[PDB]
Amino acid sequence: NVPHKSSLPEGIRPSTVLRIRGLVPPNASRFHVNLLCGEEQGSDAALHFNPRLDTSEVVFNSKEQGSWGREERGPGVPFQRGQPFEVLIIASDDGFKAVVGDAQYHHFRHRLPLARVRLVEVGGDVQLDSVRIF
Amino acid sequence: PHKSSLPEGIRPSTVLRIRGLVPPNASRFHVNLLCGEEQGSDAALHFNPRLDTSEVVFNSKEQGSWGREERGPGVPFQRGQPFEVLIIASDDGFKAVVGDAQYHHFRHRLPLARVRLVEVGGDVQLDSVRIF
Repeated sequence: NVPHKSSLPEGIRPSTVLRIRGLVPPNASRFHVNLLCGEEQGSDAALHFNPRLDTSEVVFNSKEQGSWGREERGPGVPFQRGQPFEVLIIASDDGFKAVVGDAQYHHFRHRLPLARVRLVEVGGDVQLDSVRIF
Repeated sequence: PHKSSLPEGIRPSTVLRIRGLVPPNASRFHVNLLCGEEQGSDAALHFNPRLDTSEVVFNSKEQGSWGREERGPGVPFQRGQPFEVLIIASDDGFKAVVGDAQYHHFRHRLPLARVRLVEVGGDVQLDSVRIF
């Protein structure tokens, strides 16, 4: 399953929807969904979606030229060890809408131009069902 | 006969998630994006899967009259089986997603800023409708 990579050579425009489905395994610690600007190592991360079950948090951040931005946090962790999940990452002109389950979870304002995203990466302690880009 | 009101309309990058299942002896159902609460109001999108004819019709009703019909490949709705529909609004049009693949791209004919209501009716058992 992981590390899972979906290459977007043409990039993603606004109104693109990332649908991520999978299971949070028993004893999971944390996993991540990255929107990177390239296939190379250390590429700029327009979005770092990092649910942390060991600390019961979800961290949002970006990375530009090796430096991490300031972390944002959503209301609690909407994931459970031993439970499946469905995440929507909806890219708008203003930013990324993160939907978990049946409710909007957090809006991450754009820190990098959306037109730079060219890679979706899923890693960490997660057993992926499917990654689909609409 | 389910309706969902939208007072401030829908901006681009709006997602409409529809979940449900078609009855075993069902023919056709629809999802409409109307321009107001009034009856017979203009429709920016008409999403009408046709199971008896094995087709899916896209159209728009303007000034009371229907426009030129568009049709998607085949029908991704099997009788007696559940489904999940996404209608994604962009600057260019509506991306209709069925299942795990994009089914059709309906380019805007009416201004998106006019959509004020989402109505789902016909031969469909509606389980949940969410707007993100």
